[PDB]
Amino acid sequence: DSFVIRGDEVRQIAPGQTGNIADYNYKLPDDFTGCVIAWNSNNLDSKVGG
Amino acid sequence: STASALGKLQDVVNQNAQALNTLVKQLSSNFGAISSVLNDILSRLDPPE
Repeated sequence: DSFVIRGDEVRQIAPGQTGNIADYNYKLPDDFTGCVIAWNSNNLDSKVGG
Repeated sequence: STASALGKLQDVVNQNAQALNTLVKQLSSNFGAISSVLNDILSRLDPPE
């Protein structure tokens, strides 16, 4: 499951986490097994005009 | 007239009552947790901790 997220909320992708996206868009199970990968996308997913 | 002649049965009854009473009393103990009542710690903290 892949998407793009704001920088300050990267810590919210974890079991038992509360925030803006944690309980409104994407919530992981408490017993989730697997891995999470986060990397930068400034050079491609950012525009000078926004 | 004279009392205290039936010590064995009274002792048995007292032992049973005391054991039940202390078993009930053990509920209020903390055991190192935040509180001795489940509802308070449920409504005060989210599940993960």
